[PDB]
This record gives sequence, structure tokens and C-alpha cells, in this order.
Amino acid sequence: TRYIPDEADFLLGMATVNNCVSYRNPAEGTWYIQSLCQSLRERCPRGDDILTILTEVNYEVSNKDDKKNMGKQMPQPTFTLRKKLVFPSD
Amino acid sequence: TRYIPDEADFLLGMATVNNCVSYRNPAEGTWYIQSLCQSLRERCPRGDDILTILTEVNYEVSNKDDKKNMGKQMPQPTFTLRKKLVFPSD
Amino acid sequence: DKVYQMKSKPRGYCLIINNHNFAKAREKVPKLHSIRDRNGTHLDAGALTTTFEELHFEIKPHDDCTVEQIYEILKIYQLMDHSNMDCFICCILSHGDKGIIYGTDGQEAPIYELTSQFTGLKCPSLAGKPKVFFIQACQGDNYQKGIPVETD
Amino acid sequence: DKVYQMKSKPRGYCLIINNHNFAKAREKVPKLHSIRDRNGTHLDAGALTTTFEELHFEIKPHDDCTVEQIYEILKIYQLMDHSNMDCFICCILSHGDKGIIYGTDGQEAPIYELTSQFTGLKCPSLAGKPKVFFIQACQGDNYQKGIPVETD
Ligand SMILES: *CC(=O)[C@H](CC(=O)O)NC(=O)[C@@H]1C=C(CC2CCCCC2)Cn2c(=O)n(CCNC(=O)c3ccc4[nH]cnc4c3)c(=O)n21
Ligand SMILES: *CC(=O)[C@H](CC(=O)O)NC(=O)[C@@H]1C=C(CC2CCCCC2)Cn2c(=O)n(CCNC(=O)c3ccc4[nH]cnc4c3)c(=O)n21
Repeated sequence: TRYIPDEADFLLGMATVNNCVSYRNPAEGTWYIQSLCQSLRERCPRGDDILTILTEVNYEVSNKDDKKNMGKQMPQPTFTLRKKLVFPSD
Repeated sequence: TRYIPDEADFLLGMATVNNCVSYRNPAEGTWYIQSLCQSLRERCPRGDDILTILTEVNYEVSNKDDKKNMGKQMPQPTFTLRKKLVFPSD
Repeated sequence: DKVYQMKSKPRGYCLIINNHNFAKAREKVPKLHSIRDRNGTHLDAGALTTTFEELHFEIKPHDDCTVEQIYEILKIYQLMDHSNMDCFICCILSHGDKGIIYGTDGQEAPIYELTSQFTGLKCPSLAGKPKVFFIQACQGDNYQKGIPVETD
Repeated sequence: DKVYQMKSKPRGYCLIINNHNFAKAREKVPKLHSIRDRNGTHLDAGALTTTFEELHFEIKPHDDCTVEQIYEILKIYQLMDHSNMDCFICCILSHGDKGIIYGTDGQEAPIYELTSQFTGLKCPSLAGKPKVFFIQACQGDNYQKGIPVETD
């Protein structure tokens, strides 16, 4: 039989890079999760893979700002995926 | 003007997940770098993006083994890229 | 291009750990005396539920978990038979700091201690299958600075 | 789908830090008494050179760097004008351990201390542009175990 690494086939979607804050709008939800869900719902029906979708999440969350602290948020995926990951809607 | 995060637009290609070894064949080069270069040379001319290429590297290196220690190697990209990254050959 | 098989119905379990009430942390952990309740987190839980049900996952919500409770929940899913599933998703909504998430009790769970419960050896029925973790938490107390760029 | 601009000729600099000789580490750092010379690493340096020259990058090789020398090299590129470049690549070939790479002298350089020299604030002429780091090193002394799967 074939063997692959013990830690293969993981995708870790972090709301933020290390050392930094992520944001929650109490009236809407978090920048990261709300962006993630919007991108999944729009792009999964089109057959887009999860890394493409998470790149869009990076783009969208990068354009948001905290005007009180002049803050930004940078999400950050990490992966040991060995194949394309798609979530078909059908 | 528009603002994006300080740490945006990074791609970190790690030869291995944390806590673990990566391999160097003294007569060929490292599993990771040799696989990376092969995939770049084959796929960049086709217009494939770097996350697709690095997924292939994950796949290829995952099939290699160290028959002395029964060891594997799992590479691991991490990114704050906000757009698709392609290296056109032309 | 190789693509993970994603045809099973349901696709797999989608766990949601949704931490709102941090009263225990405020009372128990000196440095978390002013850690806040995560008002509005249910909107994320709902969005994730809607989204992943649409994508054919079986949603398993858990509200207001201590670290011990989180580990218990993951152990249950680690020992479960995923043989008829093509994927596993775990969503964590909580406070956090560098490399960790907080239980409602203010105890720390290293992110690696959560994900590593589903390695091939520890959950063989997920061997070769995608395991996806979404972590909504701070990873420190620094406000990421902005940089000016040209508009797309 | 948005794509990073990648049209400049050259595309950018591709730094290669190629560490082979660890004599200094063996003599200076007690715990690295038996750290080995990285025989064959030049084959990686060459492969990276061939590959990225083909892709229109200007290759900047540096062999056998201590930690201080690595930081000096990165500082040079941090202060350089990348305004006419579309990308920056840095390749590190060395020994390492959890979260770090070793200089030839056996000193430790945290990977974040290398990458964070090229943030938007520290290198504004790379603001909005891809910064790519390839790190070939161990990240610990554990042999990753294998798991059996069905053949594709
Ligand atoms: C730090 C964390 O782990 C949580 C993660 C979470 O709840 O999802 N992040 C916050 O709570 C976030 C961070 C801070 C910074 C503090 C720095 C010192 C140490 C404690 C954290 C502050 N905090 C906070 O008070 N809120 C809740 C209120 N949010 C808003 O008013 C708001 C946010 C975003 C937004 N977009 C549009 N309108 C709004 C309003 C936070 O989410 N944070
Ligand atoms: C640990 C590191 O940082 C380096 C990274 C590098 O040189 O790219 N990795 C090694 O040196 C790698 C790891 C070990 C494990 C040891 C565990 C205890 C602490 C020290 C490290 C052993 N080591 C080693 O001796 N070699 C060189 C010889 N390689 C081969 O014989 C070989 C490897 C792969 C292969 N494929 C096909 N044929 C071969 C032959 C290593 O690369 N490692």
C-alpha cells in the first residue's frame, strides 16, 4: 500500500497572523468568518477551490479598517493539502 | 488612498511542518527544493498559480520516504497573499 | 489536477465551538479580569451553519466550552467513524493569544493540540481526507498597522 | 480573479542563502558539536538559479552565512529600491529547528525575524507586491510518521 505523512491534508484558516488582533462587529459577526461565508456561498457553486476562496478572504478583510485604533487585520491560511479542495454545492 | 495590512502579500514555503525533519539527498539536492523547481519549470509555462504548484509539491514530497527511519516529510505553505500569484515564463 | 473526493452526503461533520460567556475567566484568571463576553458571536455560528449545511455538511454546534470541554468534544470526534465521510471541518470562535485559543474558563488550548487530534494515526478513518480548521480569535494584542497602496 | 502584476523585466531579486560549512557551529555551540556540513546543498542553489532565471528574476547568491551576515544581507535588500520590481524572493538553505534557521556559526535566526524585514512599512517599494520566502531546513528532530492510504 502507499504511505503519506501523518500530518497531510490539513487546512488551517487563521483569522489573523501571529501577535495581532482580529475583529468582531457585535451587530454583524467577525470580519473573517462573515467574509469567509460570503465567499464560500458565492464561489463554491462556481467550482472554485478553497485556496482561491481564502485568497479572496485575505483581499476583502485587508480592505477593512478599525478607524478607532487605525488597525487592520491580515488573515492567514496554512496548509498541508496535497490536492485541490472544492466543496461542490450539488 | 487605500490601505492594506503591513504583513499582506507574503508567501512562506516551508520544507516541513513544525517539530520535524526535512531531507537532503547529497547526490540530488533536497526533496523540497528539487520538487519545487521541477513543478515551477513544468507548470509556470502553463499559467498555473503558485498555490497550485505548492499543492503539487505537497503531493510529491508526501510520496517520498526515508526507508532507514521509516520517515516522511510534509511541506507546508502559509500565506497572506490577496491575489493569485503567477510567474509568467514569457 | 488532483482533487479530493467530495461526493458523500453528508460530506462530513462541521463542528462549531462558539464561545460567548467568559465570566469564569474573569473570576478565575487574574490577567483576564477584563476579558469581554463575545457579543454577536452567534451571528458567526449561524452564518457557518447556513453556509456549510448548503455545502452538505452535518453541523455539530457547541456553545460556551471550557478548554477541558473542547478537548472532550474533539476526542469524541477523533474516536468517531468517518469512513463514510469525505471531509472534516472544525470551527473555533473564541478569544485567543499567540498560538492559543481560550476556553470560557480562561484556560489556554494550543491550536496544535486541537488540530493534532485528527492526524492520520489518531483518526485513521480521516486518513487521506481533508481536515479543515477555521480559527476566529486574536493571536496577540497588537493592532496590525496599515500601509498605503494604489487602488485596484 | 485578481492576479498580482508580474510583467517587469527583471521580475525582482531572488536571494539565495546557501549554507554548507558548519565548522564554526561545531566548534562554538556545545549542543551542535555534531551538526553536519550540508553536502549537496549547491545542487539546490543551482536548481533555484536555473528555475528563477528562467522566470526572469535576478539571482543574488550568498554562500556560508552566519546569522549576523544573513541579517546584513536582508538589511541591504530591505533598504534597496524595488520600485521597478513586481516581486521579491528569498530562499534559505540551512539547518534549523522549531521556528528558526541556523547560521553557519550555530546562532539562531527566528524565521519571523527574516520575513518581517520586508513588511510594507520596512520596505515600502515592495508594498502591495508579493514577497516569497522558501525555507529549506529542519524544524525539529522528529521523524514524521507515515500513514497507509489507498493509491490514487
Ligand atoms: C482579542 C480576541 O480574541 C477577540 C476575538 C473575537 O472576539 O473574535 N478580539 C476582540 O475582542 C477584538 C480585539 C480588541 C483588542 C483588545 C486589545 C487588548 C486586549 C484585549 C483585546 C478589542 N475588541 C473589542 O472590544 N471588540 C468588540 C467590539 N467590536 C466593535 O466595536 C466593532 C468591531 C469591528 C467592527 N466593524 C464594524 N463595526 C465594528 C465594531 C472586538 O471585536 N475586539
Ligand atoms: C535537520 C536539518 O536542518 C537538515 C536540513 C537540510 O540539510 O536540508 N536535515 C538533515 O540533515 C536531515 C535530517 C536528519 C535527522 C537528524 C535528527 C537528529 C538531529 C540531526 C538531524 C539526518 N540528516 C542527514 O544525515 N542527512 C544527510 C544525508 N542524507 C541522505 O543520506 C539521504 C537523504 C534523502 C535521500 N533521498 C534519497 N536518497 C537520500 C539520501 C539529511 O538530509 N538529514
